[PDB]
Amino acid sequence: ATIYAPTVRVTPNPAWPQVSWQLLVAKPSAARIIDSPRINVRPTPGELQVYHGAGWAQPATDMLEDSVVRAFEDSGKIAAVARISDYKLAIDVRRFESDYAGQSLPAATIELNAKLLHSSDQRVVASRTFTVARPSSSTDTAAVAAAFEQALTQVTTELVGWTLITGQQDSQT
Repeated sequence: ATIYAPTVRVTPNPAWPQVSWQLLVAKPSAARIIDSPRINVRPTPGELQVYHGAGWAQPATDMLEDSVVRAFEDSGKIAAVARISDYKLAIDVRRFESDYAGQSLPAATIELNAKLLHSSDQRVVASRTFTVARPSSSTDTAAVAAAFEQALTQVTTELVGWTLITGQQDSQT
């Protein structure tokens, strides 16, 4: 089995507020099929398979849990991020798959929902669905994994920025 391990470095955005509240990143939740080290593929729309002889170094929720927390760490925008505090970031992962979408070449696809909660009231600050699809350049699993690095990097960038901004607009009230 070839083992893929994407490298996700998230570039800090100059327009993200520098904050001083504290962030707990929860374990992402997901169906067992996503939360495996196996790599999902949807060769036709109603159907899931796994690439044979390919897998992920970590389960997909953990790659996602590490990207998110590492990107908060590396941002310079927030001094306090932790795993298992003022806010809690909870992610539910809906799709983590190589999606052919009736095309010749598939798209690495991540769809997920984040809630930001205010730890005190167990108060939903906001919620948002993020979908990212990045076309792969061939059908070999190596091309697919490369696309997944791109999708991971892009969704994590959208998460971090939305967490900081949403958190900060809530904190100011």
